[PDB]
Amino acid sequence: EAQRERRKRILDATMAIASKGGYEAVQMRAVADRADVAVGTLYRYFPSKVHLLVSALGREFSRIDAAGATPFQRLNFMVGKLNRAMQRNPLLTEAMTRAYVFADASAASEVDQVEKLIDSMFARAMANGEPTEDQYHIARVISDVWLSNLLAWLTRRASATDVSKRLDLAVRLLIG
Amino acid sequence: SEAQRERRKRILDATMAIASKGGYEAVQMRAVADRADVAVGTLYRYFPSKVHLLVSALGREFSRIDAKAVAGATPFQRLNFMVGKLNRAMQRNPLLTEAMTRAYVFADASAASEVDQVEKLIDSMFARAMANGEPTEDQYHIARVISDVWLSNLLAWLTRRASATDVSKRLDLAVRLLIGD
Repeated sequence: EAQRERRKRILDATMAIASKGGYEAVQMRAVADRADVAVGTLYRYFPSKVHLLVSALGREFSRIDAAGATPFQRLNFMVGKLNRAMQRNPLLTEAMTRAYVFADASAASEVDQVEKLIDSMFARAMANGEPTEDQYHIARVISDVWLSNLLAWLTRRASATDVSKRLDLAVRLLIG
Repeated sequence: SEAQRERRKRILDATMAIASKGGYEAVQMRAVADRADVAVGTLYRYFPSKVHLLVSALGREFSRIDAKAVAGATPFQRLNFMVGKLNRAMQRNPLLTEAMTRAYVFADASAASEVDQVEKLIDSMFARAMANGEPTEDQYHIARVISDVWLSNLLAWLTRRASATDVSKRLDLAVRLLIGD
């Protein structure tokens, strides 16, 4: 109940800083200072800003975790919520997307944890009860369309609304 | 001119060779101009960056493939065959895949045109293969979804969070989920 408080303050600081100044504002020194932790402690829990941002994203997803007749409607509702959230936080989205661009093997765990989460959130959105294999697969496809189009967005070759459009199109092609 | 097409051809040939042999890092303007036997300035003129070079070369590749028979009986089979071939080519050339992947991740606004152009080529290929002729709008959309799956999983592979095998499997999965028959 003490390491939990530390992790809490740390991911809090991470989220606030990323929200206020984007990826470039997320420095280990800055986060450590804002979270009132030893820098070494921060590095001991999160070896980089990628780990920080991805863990933060994960926590936010698990918190979002805690509406429709057909799987199409329920999933479109889920995608709609997350999409609204994305558009409501441009700089945070920049931070997360950049984090996923720079995420390598060293962040594997932290990334996997997010996958399992968001995929589950999609799968369980589609399924009445335990989700099927195909529904998990569909979730992963959704996430991939999301990430690719976010890659276009980050480099200013597409807008957030373009991302939204592509996602809706994908949902419809998959389970429409 | 006619010499224009020749210059461009040698340039993209050099791009392909260098990228395939030494990956993204190897593709430097002076090296390409050197191997292609052109002036650095004319290179910079026709292709402003290594992103332009790589994306343009990929475009030409898909143009050639589209140019040059037992074919699939369904959209699913034809697209599965297509993706299959491209996938084997991908596994046979990890460094070329690395160069192209980095090219598309690092592609910015100043290349936004070229990207889109090649985006139209690739997709069209897929779409036409699905239709075995004039594609529907939805088949173009499916082409784009396939490309997105490809790019994301290549982003995973690039950063050693996934294998080439995983990329291939994800593509097969996407194909079946989208037009399985």
